[PDB]
Amino acid sequence: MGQQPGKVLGDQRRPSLPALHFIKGAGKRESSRHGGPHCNVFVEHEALQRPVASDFEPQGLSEAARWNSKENLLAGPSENDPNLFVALYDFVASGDNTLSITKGEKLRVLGYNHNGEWAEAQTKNGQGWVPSNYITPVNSLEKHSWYHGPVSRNAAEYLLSSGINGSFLVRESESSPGQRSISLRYEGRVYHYRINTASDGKLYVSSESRFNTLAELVHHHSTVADGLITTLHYPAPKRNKPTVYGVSPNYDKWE
Repeated sequence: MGQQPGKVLGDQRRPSLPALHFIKGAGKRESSRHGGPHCNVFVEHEALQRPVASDFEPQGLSEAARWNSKENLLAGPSENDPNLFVALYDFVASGDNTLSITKGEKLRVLGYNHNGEWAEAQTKNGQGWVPSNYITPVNSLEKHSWYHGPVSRNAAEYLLSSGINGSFLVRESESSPGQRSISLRYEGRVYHYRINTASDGKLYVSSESRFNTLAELVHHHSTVADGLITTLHYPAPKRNKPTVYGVSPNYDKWE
């Protein structure tokens, strides 16, 4: 049973809902007690928290061809807080298994399902599974030009095709929690490699290296020799050109 080879999920407001096959029963609890201001213009203070990955249980499903490109509705971050999401659409809880969310509400996502079925979220309204079609990250690492969140191979390689030698993208899979990929362009050549996620949620591309944060994964791989054809030099940009800079001149000190 559970047959649906037909092309569900089309490019439209209020997209379809996947079937409830996987019901957690309870899930996790106690993520973080914090929200944020609903100002459309605001920047970050510190790093945006994605440490040892909370999203586990991975399945590399054969992704077909979701041919569409609407704009990433990234509002903005928080001070130093975990990856906060927001509902782009309203969704009433169809049961205890699902969470009632509304457009404009800041959501806390504990993880995704292995089949990319639903996404286990938690809000003021309680806790339950919500559709990834109705949500987007805002206080994620995605607001940085290096990370571009849960995307298709098409969307990734599209943005990277605008890049040049030493260009990279760090991203995760839509239908698989914990499965992440980096995409390099070097000499005009586009090649992709998998971020392997250990049992606890630690990230690593190479056998010689182990990372507790994706921030340290990207930093290390931005500077190291470690099985990189090229070090992560600069990322492939967002469709809308952003303006961020920084130098911070090195003043040496031995002892």
